[PDB]
Amino acid sequence: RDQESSGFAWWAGNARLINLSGKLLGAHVAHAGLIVFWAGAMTLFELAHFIPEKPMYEQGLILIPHIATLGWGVGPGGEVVDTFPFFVVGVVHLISSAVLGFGGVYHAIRGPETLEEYSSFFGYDWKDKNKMTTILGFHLIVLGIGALLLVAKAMFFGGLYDTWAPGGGDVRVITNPTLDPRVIFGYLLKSPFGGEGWIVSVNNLEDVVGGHIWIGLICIAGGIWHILTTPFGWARRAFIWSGEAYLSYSLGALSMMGFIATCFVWFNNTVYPSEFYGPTGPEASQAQAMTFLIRDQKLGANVGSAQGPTGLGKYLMRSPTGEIIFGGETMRFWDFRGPWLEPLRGPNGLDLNKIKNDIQPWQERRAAEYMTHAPLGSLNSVGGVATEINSVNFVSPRSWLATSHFVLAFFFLVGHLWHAGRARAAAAGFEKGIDRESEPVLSMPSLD
Amino acid sequence: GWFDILDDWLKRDRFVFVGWSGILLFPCAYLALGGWLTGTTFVTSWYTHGLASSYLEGCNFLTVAVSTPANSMGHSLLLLWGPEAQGDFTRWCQLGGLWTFIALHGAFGLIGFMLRQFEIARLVGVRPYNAIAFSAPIAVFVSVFLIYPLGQSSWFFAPSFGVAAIFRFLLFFQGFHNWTLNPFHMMGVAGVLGGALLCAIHGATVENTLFQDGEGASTFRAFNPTQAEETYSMVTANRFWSQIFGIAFSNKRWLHFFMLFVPVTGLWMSAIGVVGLALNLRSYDFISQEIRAAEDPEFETFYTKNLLLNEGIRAWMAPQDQPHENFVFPEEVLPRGNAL
Amino acid sequence: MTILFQLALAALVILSFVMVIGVPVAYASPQDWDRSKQLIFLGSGLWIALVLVVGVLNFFVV
Amino acid sequence: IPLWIVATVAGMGVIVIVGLFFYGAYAGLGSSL
Amino acid sequence: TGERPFSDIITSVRYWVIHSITIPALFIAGWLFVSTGLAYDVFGTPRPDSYYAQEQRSIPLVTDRFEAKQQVETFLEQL
Amino acid sequence: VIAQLTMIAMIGIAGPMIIFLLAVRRGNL
Amino acid sequence: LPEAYAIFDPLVDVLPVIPVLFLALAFVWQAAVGFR
Amino acid sequence: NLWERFCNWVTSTDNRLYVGWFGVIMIPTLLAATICFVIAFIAAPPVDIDGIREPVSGSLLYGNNIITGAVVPSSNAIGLHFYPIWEAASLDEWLYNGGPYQLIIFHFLLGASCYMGRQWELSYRLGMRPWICVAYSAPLASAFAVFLIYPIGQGSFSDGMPLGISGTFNFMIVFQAEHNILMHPFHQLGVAGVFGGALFCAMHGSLVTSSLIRETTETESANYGYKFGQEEETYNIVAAHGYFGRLIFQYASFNNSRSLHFFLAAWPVVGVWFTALGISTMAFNLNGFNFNHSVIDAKGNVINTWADIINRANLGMEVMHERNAHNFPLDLA
Amino acid sequence: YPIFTVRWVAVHTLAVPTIFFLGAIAAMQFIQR
Ligand code: CLA
Ligand code: CLA
Ligand code: CLA
Ligand code: CLA
Ligand code: CLA
Ligand SMILES: CCCCCCCCCCCCCCCC(=O)OC[C@H](COP(=O)(O)OC[C@@H](O)CO)OC(=O)CCCCCCCCCCCCCCC
Ligand SMILES: CC1=C(/C=C/C(C)=C/C=C/C(C)=C/C=C/C=C(C)/C=C/C=C(C)/C=C/C2=C(C)CCCC2(C)C)C(C)(C)CCC1
Ligand SMILES: CC1=C(/C=C/C(C)=C/C=C/C(C)=C/C=C/C=C(C)/C=C/C=C(C)/C=C/C2=C(C)CCCC2(C)C)C(C)(C)CCC1
Ligand SMILES: CC1=C(/C=C/C(C)=C/C=C/C(C)=C/C=C/C=C(C)/C=C/C=C(C)/C=C/C2=C(C)CCCC2(C)C)C(C)(C)CCC1
Ligand code: OEX
Ligand SMILES: [Cl-]
Ligand SMILES: [Cl-]
Ligand SMILES: [Fe+3]
Repeated sequence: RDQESSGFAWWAGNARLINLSGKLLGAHVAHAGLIVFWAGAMTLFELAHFIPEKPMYEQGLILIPHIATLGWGVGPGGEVVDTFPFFVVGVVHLISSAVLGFGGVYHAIRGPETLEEYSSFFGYDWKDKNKMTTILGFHLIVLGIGALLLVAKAMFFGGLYDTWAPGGGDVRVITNPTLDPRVIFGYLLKSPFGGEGWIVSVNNLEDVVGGHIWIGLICIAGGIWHILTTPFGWARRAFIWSGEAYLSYSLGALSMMGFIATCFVWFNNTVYPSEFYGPTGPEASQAQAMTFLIRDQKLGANVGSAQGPTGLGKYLMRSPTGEIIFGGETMRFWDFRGPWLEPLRGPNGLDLNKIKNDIQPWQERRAAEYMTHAPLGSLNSVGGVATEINSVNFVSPRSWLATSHFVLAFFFLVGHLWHAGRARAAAAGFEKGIDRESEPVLSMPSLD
Repeated sequence: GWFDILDDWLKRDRFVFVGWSGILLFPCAYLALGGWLTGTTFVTSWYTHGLASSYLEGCNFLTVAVSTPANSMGHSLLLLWGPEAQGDFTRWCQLGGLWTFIALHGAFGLIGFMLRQFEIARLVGVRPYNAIAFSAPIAVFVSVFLIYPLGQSSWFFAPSFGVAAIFRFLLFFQGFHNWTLNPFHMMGVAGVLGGALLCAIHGATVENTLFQDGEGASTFRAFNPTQAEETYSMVTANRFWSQIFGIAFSNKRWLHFFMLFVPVTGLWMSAIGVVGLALNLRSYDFISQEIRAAEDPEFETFYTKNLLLNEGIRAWMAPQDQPHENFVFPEEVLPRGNAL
Repeated sequence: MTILFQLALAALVILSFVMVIGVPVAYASPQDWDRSKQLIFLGSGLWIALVLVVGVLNFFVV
Repeated sequence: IPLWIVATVAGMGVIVIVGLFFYGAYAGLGSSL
Repeated sequence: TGERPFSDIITSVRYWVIHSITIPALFIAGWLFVSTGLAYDVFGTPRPDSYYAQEQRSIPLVTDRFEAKQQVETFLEQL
Repeated sequence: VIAQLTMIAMIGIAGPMIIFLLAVRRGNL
Repeated sequence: LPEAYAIFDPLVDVLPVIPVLFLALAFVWQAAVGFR
Repeated sequence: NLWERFCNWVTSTDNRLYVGWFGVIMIPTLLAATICFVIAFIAAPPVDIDGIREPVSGSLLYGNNIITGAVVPSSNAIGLHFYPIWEAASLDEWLYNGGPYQLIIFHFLLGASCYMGRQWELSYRLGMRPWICVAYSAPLASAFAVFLIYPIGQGSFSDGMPLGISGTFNFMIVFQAEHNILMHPFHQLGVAGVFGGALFCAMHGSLVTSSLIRETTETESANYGYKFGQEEETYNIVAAHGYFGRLIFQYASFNNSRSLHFFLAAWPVVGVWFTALGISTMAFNLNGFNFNHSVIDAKGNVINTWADIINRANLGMEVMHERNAHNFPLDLA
Repeated sequence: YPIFTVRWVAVHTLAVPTIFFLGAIAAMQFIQR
């Protein structure tokens, strides 16, 4: 537990737990406790500062909108009807953190230093390819079950919040989840660029629930697979099989997932309902063009023939493929889809006749609301652009969530690079420096 | 002799070396630093700039500043006993006397520090390159805080000692001088960024070419300050960059000299640029493009787009940035794009 | 009802503060502790009870 | 007196005086209110 | 070296016997320096009610060099 | 209102107190 | 929060900061053993 | 077989320039980007970057020099849409809508990403430690921020940094107006990174130069006092430590060379990391501090600070940038 | 061992005014306009 014996300094002291399964178990369980702790403590915090009639995205909340999306404590339009489910989630997560915190400490500073001669089932070796895939299998099944919990919630227990629900957003039970692999895996084969958007562009709960059904069965089957099998030859020669190497593989995964989450909460308004998280970037911008189209048309303006300074339509123009879109700088956001705008959308895009006659006041309210709540804010939470004066205390939750998980994702990519590079060097035997006396370069022919 | 007796005590081997330079350095440096801390905490800028600039007024670490004197003061030394303050400490702080107090004691302070580098180097027995390399920060301070306002109308348009005040100094040079377009600042940027590059690429190379002189994973314990052998492989480091980048250092002495040359030269080049700007002798325009643009209203480059930005900065910031000019711009004369 | 609810809830907080400090001290404790897995088992089983008690008495006060 | 106690106490004292300043940014002067 | 180690001093009782009074007193001294309003008058820093006159919109800007002290005093009398 | 400050007091000191107790007891630190 | 749990309102506003204290606690313990 | 012979040459440590499997991707993508960049910088017709039918000239043949020249970003009408050559009805259309820009930055970012991985590879082929690529991740992250991440958050590759000297400046000025990046701690950390980096560069350079052991004469360069591949150090680190240790104080100086050089690597990489994240987080409009009208007197009058002067400058940039692109009072995209 | 040195003066010249200023700035956080 010092540097002379372990070979690691205090700033790398957790690297001494590599070959100590017992204490390492206590470390992970204790860290897990910290996770469930925050998930509960913050929930109670958010609920304590929560104001029912005031919008969620105006109160700096990130956890309550997650619970609300699952259909708990909300009704039509995303209005809060009962704050009690928020309280239960916060309390249960919190109490559980004491349980994980109890065994986390026990397994760490008094549980067996190694599990290998307490138990052959719990005890492991990093280089035991069979043991690792087995543990991988177990946890794969656990993840598969968790995905089915979401399915069970959406199909059997109340359902989820459907922002695309007819008559307005409401909690809806998913009865027909999409099982079609042409749709589910169709998302996975979509382009990550504009107009497509990969898996981020999922716009209905049917594809979400049906999607988690697939990934549920896949992880379970995969779990059973890795439990019953052992790594093939081509896999044994490709990877590095060590504790640090496995960590780096997971660091790269979480880094990728971090970047994906960043794009989800910033672009997607289905699994991240605008009634809870606030309008997206593209959404708010389209709402401004919407807001002033309505205002000007009331004054007697013909928004279909209104030419702008550049020659392009002031309110309405065409996308590169010909779709009728909102004019101005928001031409870049013509791939935005929202339940408040789709009623005005025809086969060729925005229908001018629907615009002239069918626009409803609730659409006008929502447009002005989302325009004035665009995800633009300073670090000290001053709403609007940088040149705006102090008055509105607002930064959209989407901004907090997108920024935070990009910082984390990037650093975990660095983590991947750091821990994978060292895993290669360590397994090869030169992570502690070049042997002065077998310097590989000196045995190589000169470059010139 | 009293001189040799005093000399003995001045260069005594204590915790903080004093030296003959210390007689100049330590008081001047203390009054420079202490003056700034005193000003950003209590002293205002309401009579010179019409601004709040202290913690007492409600400013934070970023917005506090020891602001420059009023433009009416000219290039006055603004001494406490001078014809302006007339011995009144309170009026002295109100007239911006702290700025010339910090700039001047700070100037002689930098002199004293560089002299310290010369003095210690002689005593230790090493070469005075560290002193020579310090001539660039001096060239920067002198050209910007002294020469530049000396070229202009007063001390007013010099940098005010503050975080946000410095940011204001940056934006001013863009809108009025087009300081980015100046090839001397460009060379300065290449010196700073190039220095940071060298700093990072040398430290990472050394750490990743180290010899194994121990068995601990923490390789910091495997070095000794009195050893003779090299701690890292130059040969391996050379072959790496020769294959990766094409070229590579093969001489440790030229390498470290190059790490001196690059950032020192860069700051010296940017100092030359500011000296020009002192006389409003800027690299503001390209005549060949202005002639073209004026004749052809469909010709647009990023150069012309930036000028529109500068004109915007000037017309919108000047009435408050230069309150002594009493600028009054009606909304109708303000340069604005559509909608915004 | 409230008489028992808040008591069991205030004691749950107090007990926890003792457990938060007591448990890691008892573990890292060289001698002196046949003494203390009794009190570890004491507070633990008593902690679970209070959680259920407050959890049950919650529906009678709100 | 153990050094780790001195460093911790001083460390907590540093956090307090700083937390007061961030507190001060939302109240009184410099609060924009 | 020659001087006593910092780690020896700051971990000694004799040090904290002294600095349990000196450090808080100087902290109090600074506190009183502002709370008594002495800070304002020493450095001539405007109080929250000392920036503009009740119906004034103009900055009290120093327009002259050699009559600067008199100009500020004129501003101070008016305000 | 400063019940505020009382919570962070006991909670904040709860950590170091364990370290102090394990030190005077010369526990397995 | 429910009115029955309005007691622990000051306690709730403190709980989220507790995990950060664990990061700081690691340095205390390390300083206590002198960074072995 | 001739497959492993191919694998041997690819991973050969005896090539003048190491290829590697990362280099298999790096070489064609960098050559594609370079060739296209050089051609576009010289002869490419004006580009409607803001998608408002207002073409901007960037190439040399169309009235530019080295300073004003740029490869102009793709149209705003395109946005984040993937726009290759085969997605245009003609090359004439492709050039008009800022085609080249996308081809360059995409092949570049991929080539640059493989460049980083390539650095690990050769280090692994030479028995080196592999964290050189980590130091390169900092300027790489900066490249991804201004070419990819910021266009994603803003929703248009037209808002990506132009491939040009003046275009870069335009990117910087507009950025400050809409984000107040100067008042952002991550850019301030970045400035501290490059200022400190330059300082430590000049510092370490001057201290080693001063400690060079006399092996040469008055009439020859000191550099010849070091022969490539020698086993003993060329300078006196003890003498250097005793100089700098008296310049400030003893314990503010490094006696460990390995610990010294790590600091030389750590400081700028970390600093550049944050300013990279700064651009990346301000891509989602988490802007720098807004202290506008933060100081108020007893009556209610606004007492301006230097932040208010900065704000006045940002207003000038805001109302002038893209003077014909905005139709509505708020700048959201 | 010497109690009073040049190092001693060098410390208190920064130390003493620092705590004074820190007390002053702390008091500034309770200023109302
Ligand atoms: C997520 C954070 C985390 C976790 C879970 C761990 C966990 C662990 N570290 Mg690591 N460590 C961390 C962060 C963490 N560390 C950080 C940030 C640093 C940098 C300063 C270090 C530096 C470090 C070093 C240098 C070493 C470890 C070691 C260890 C292991 C033994 C610790 C020990 O014996 O302490 C003994 C300490 C005590 C007995 C004091 C009390 C500790 C307990 C846990 C306090 C619990 C408080 C909590 C409120 C209790 C609630 C109880 C109940 C109500 C639930 C352990 C598995 C050691 C190791 O690898 O040993 C083989 C080792 O040498 N760590
Ligand atoms: C990551 C989880 C994990 C793992 C792999 C282990 C593994 C081990 N623990 Mg540890 N332990 C854990 C968590 C874990 N523990 C936690 C969280 C606590 C706090 C309650 C404890 C408290 C604890 C004690 C007090 C002891 C051990 C001991 C042991 C050993 C024997 C376990 C045994 O016989 O279980 C047998 C268990 C079963 C046959 C069934 C268990 C069913 C569980 C409780 C629920 C299953 C449902 C589901 C998975 C719950 C998910 C909850 C949540 C994550 C969603 C072994 C080394 C013993 C030891 O090392 O003795 C020397 C010992 O005395 N553990
Ligand atoms: C947490 C998830 C997880 C993890 C860590 C592993 C880990 C492992 N699996 Mg298992 N597996 C999993 C889930 C997982 N599996 C599940 C759920 C299933 C059920 C479908 C399987 C089915 C499965 C099979 C059938 C096999 C493995 C095998 C392996 C081993 C080699 C993997 C490999 O070489 O990948 C790297 C993969 C490649 C180099 C192939 C090319 C991959 C391309 C380049 C991916 C491109 C992705 C693209 C960029 C982004 C995605 C979008 C779209 C294109 C899909 C390794 C022990 C192998 C083994 O040895 O088993 C004994 C094997 O044959 N797994
Ligand atoms: C050695 C340190 C040092 C130095 C170089 C300076 C330098 C300066 N100080 Mg600073 N100052 C210092 C220490 C120092 N100060 C200290 C320790 C304090 C705290 C008490 C102050 C307090 C202070 C204040 C309050 C002010 C300055 C100011 C100044 C500036 C104007 C000084 C001036 O005009 O002096 C003029 C006088 C001299 C230079 C002395 C010359 C004496 C000559 C050589 C005698 C010659 C005798 C002759 C040979 C006899 C012949 C006899 C016979 C044969 C006929 C200048 C930049 C002013 C300023 O910056 O205003 C904006 C200002 O107001 N200083
Ligand atoms: C990529 C971005 C970039 C980069 C790398 C640079 C780089 C540079 N710029 Mg440029 N600049 C940029 C963008 C950039 N600029 C842009 C976009 C603009 C807008 C037009 C400007 C506007 C601008 C201006 C207005 C100025 C520069 C200047 C500089 C130089 C500053 C050198 C320095 O460190 O001075 C730092 C100062 C010194 C080295 C002087 C000595 C400082 C002493 C040693 C400090 C002592 C501290 C003390 C001991 C302790 C204090 C403690 C206290 C703080 C608590 C350098 C060449 C300056 C220049 O050209 O100077 C000649 C200058 O005035 N730039
Ligand atoms: C670990 C904590 C977070 C670290 C972030 C990244 C820091 C290191 C990045 C180096 C990149 C440069 C290129 C490679 C440079 C390189 O190759 O370094 C080489 C150097 C040599 O260490 P060793 O190889 O001996 O150790 C590696 C392992 O075997 C552990 O011993 O590595 C380190 O010292 C890492 C130290 C990490 C632990 C201390 C980190 C301190 C971080 C300070 C954070 C400040 C936060 C506030 C900022 C405002
Ligand atoms: C290993 C280690 C570590 C770590 C540790 C940890 C991380 C631990 C954790 C722990 C934990 C994680 C714990 C937890 C706990 C929890 C708890 C204890 C909870 C409680 C709860 C409660 C008490 C509740 C209450 C209530 C109710 C019932 C209702 C509502 C309201 C109220 C709030 C009142 C460190 C680094 C330090 C160092 C050494 C090593
Ligand atoms: C002007 C003048 C003068 C001078 C005076 C002086 C010299 C003063 C000084 C004063 C001083 C000398 C002051 C000081 C102060 C200090 C301070 C005020 C500090 C602060 C600090 C802080 C605030 C910190 C922060 C931080 C950091 C940086 C790190 C960690 C983190 C934290 C955030 C904590 C005389 C009389 C000669 C003459 C007349 C004129
Ligand atoms: C849930 C809950 C609970 C629990 C809680 C807990 C679990 C807590 C924890 C707490 C903790 C766990 C705390 C800790 C703390 C710690 C600290 C506060 C630390 C600090 C540190 C420092 C300040 C440091 C400093 C230093 C040193 C010494 C070394 C390095 C340098 C420096 C100077 C930085 C109770 C029972 C109340 C009941 C209610 C509910
Ligand atoms: O495009 Mn390029 O710069 Ca981004 O903010 Mn909106 O959009 Mn346009 O204006 Mn400002
Ligand atoms: Cl522009
Ligand atoms: Cl617009
Ligand atoms: Fe070196």
